Amino acid sequence: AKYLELEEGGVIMQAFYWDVPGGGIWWDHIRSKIPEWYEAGISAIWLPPPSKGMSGGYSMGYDPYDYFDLGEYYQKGTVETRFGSKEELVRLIQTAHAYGIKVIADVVINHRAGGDLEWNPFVGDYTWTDFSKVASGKYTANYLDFHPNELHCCDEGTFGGFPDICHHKEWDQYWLWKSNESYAAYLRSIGFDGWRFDYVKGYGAWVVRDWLNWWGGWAVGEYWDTNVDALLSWAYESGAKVFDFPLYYKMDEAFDNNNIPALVYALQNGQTVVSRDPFKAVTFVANHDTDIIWNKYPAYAFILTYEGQPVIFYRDFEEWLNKDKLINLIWIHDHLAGGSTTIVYYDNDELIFVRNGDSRRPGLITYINLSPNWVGRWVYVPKFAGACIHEYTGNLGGWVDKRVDSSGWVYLEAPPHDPANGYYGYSVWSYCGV
Ligand SMILES: [Ca+2]
Ligand SMILES: [Zn+2]
Ligand SMILES: [Zn+2]
Ligand SMILES: [Zn+2]
Ligand SMILES: [Zn+2]
Ligand SMILES: [Zn+2]
Ligand SMILES: [Zn+2]
Repeated sequence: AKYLELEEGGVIMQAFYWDVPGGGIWWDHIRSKIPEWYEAGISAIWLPPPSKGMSGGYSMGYDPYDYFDLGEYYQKGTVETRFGSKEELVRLIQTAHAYGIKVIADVVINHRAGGDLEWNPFVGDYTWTDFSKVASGKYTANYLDFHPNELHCCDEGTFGGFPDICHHKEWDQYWLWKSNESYAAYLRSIGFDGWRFDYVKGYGAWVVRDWLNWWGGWAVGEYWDTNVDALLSWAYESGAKVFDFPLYYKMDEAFDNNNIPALVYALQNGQTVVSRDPFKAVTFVANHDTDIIWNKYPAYAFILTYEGQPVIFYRDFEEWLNKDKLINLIWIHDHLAGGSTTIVYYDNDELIFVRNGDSRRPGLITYINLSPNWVGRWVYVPKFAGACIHEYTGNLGGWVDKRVDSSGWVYLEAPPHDPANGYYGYSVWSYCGV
């Protein structure tokens, strides 16, 4: 990482989206992007499930068939996965590490797919639970490894009618994380540093907790719910972070409907993970499963200058949004956005807050404007009294410096929110000369 490292709360890039171009070109494509992302300040990349899926060439990895086939055996109609070959993935990992960029594996262990029809004694009918033909010959399995079985019928949850893995069985524990021949062992052996656990509401937190006890590494769980209490409960029990879906929805409530107050209220009344425990919050503006925020500039300006650990969605960075503004925000996040937060001003369409700084980052002032006009405000920010502050985004159309005299008062300006015309709706300030 050029600036902050992953464990230091550096910015993360979700290096994919739903239905990325197939043909096994993804691993090499992302690898060609490491140099640029390195210079941009990306500290880690989150890659899609790497194992051969039931849908083979069309698989996004969430319907894993042969865990130990990272695109190396002809199976399910293809040698490479939709993303590429095992060597291409390994090479991608190595290139990332050459630049100090960490790699996060998307771990899909709630369900499995592509098994052969097999008569099931616990259901009284045929189920696709026969995984004895796995080309890798590793972690084979049958109905006993899925619900229902002689242990219990069900667990926390299921998904898309796919065989639901029973992590309580020793065979399954051994093959997934409890041994040096385990899936976790394999992923690590090729260089994966951290983990992103898929659909964790489908099984117990004890699974992630033990996985982590064995391998460690940065970890986040996809616990999709709006109840902060449930998310933090799982976070603490598993030992991992959680995606801040609560913040996600509140940002949409605010930024997409001129309702900044809804976000302020949420942040103040612990209605988001980040406002409760910032060390457990992995923030985002969009992911491959959901993308409801249309006013993404104020959104990115917020997760990249506010507390928490931000994730940049590939499609926003490499397709839909102005890359330079995001790169600029990444720089601001790693150099200025530190410390506690103080809300300075807010109304229906404006939000101004101060980051008081930490030992590495001086702090800053974020001014988000959702209105269609240029705005200005006299704000009291004693944190910057006696200093020269500079607007770091360039969103004001030019180089703007201002003196915050001893008084602590300063007139701050923000551009209109009209991204369709190049006005992004936000300005970020901090001491001049950083
Ligand atoms: Ca389950
Ligand atoms: Zn290839
Ligand atoms: Zn079970
Ligand atoms: Zn999910
Ligand atoms: Zn929206
Ligand atoms: Zn790029
Ligand atoms: Zn206003």
